[PDB]
Amino acid sequence: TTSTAPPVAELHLHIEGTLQPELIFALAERNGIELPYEDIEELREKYEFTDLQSFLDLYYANMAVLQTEQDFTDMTRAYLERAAAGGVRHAEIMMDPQAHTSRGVALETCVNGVANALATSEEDFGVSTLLIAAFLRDMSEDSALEVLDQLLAMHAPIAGIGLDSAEVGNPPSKFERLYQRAAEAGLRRIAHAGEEGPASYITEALDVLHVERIDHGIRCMEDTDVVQRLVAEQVPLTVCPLSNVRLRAVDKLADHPLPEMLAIGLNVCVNSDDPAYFGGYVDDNFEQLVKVLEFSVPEQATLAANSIRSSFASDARKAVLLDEVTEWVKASVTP
Ligand SMILES: Nc1ncnc2[nH]cnc12
Ligand SMILES: [Zn+2]
Repeated sequence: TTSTAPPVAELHLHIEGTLQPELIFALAERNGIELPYEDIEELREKYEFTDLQSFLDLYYANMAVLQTEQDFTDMTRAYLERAAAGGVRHAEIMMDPQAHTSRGVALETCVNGVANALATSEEDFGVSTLLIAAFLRDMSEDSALEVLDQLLAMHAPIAGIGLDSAEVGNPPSKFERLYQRAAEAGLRRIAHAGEEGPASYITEALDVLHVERIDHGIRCMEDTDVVQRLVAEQVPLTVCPLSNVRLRAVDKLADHPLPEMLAIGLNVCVNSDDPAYFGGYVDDNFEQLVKVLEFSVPEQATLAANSIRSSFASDARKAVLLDEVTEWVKASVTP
């Protein structure tokens, strides 16, 4: 038996969702920004969410303290540091370029800020990293295409493209052009689907957008033969247990489909999504899965190895990490 988390890769994580209330107040201070909260207690008080939207509102509001390159670097390093301590061996990190350019902050600023933290991640924290630019699905495709163009032109260190923000009423198909652009640019593809959006949206992301893994995807359980294709094709599903609970997509953690999804062969893995908003990082997600859903060591290991096989890391990086989960299991079961 073990109480430690396994060596994993986090494939579903928003860097802006990594922003802890302490850092928010610190960056506000450094930028001489007045916050709409008397104290940091009044802030934490605002973390009871009702749906995806109520969360996004805070999520976007908090980004206001991110002004300088240093701000982005600091935020990224604070996550890489905490992620490492929690067992994260490889991190594929999302970022919402538009959520900053819409505030007058240059692409140069937000991209450089993060990248500079990432370019040194293996050395400083022992974490392999990929940068994924995610696009706000509730803004136009045309503006997403223009931002993509600028990322390309400036040679931004992005490995792939993502799709998030308010899902319902904003189908994957809306960004077909965008993803055709990305693919011909050699960019890898992921997209949020099946969080609050229907199983239909998953098929759309797979067929119209040609994504390489589905983010969330829990609503796939509503359609037998969508579930069927997922299983058949081993499409990676980046599940976020605590996220789904705190956003009310799932009532209680005890009600989460993850166990069933694993049992039926869906290629699922565990992610913290927006760690500073849902009260826990990946290792916290694991802890709760064990504590509440009685996940075994071998089960946890399976989840870990999925996350590695599903990553866009080198086969070499996967191999050594895979061997690591094998060691963890052997060290972690009762004699
Ligand atoms: N989990 C999530 N779903 C949709 N949009 C998001 N933006 C940040 N995190 C998100
Ligand atoms: Zn997400």
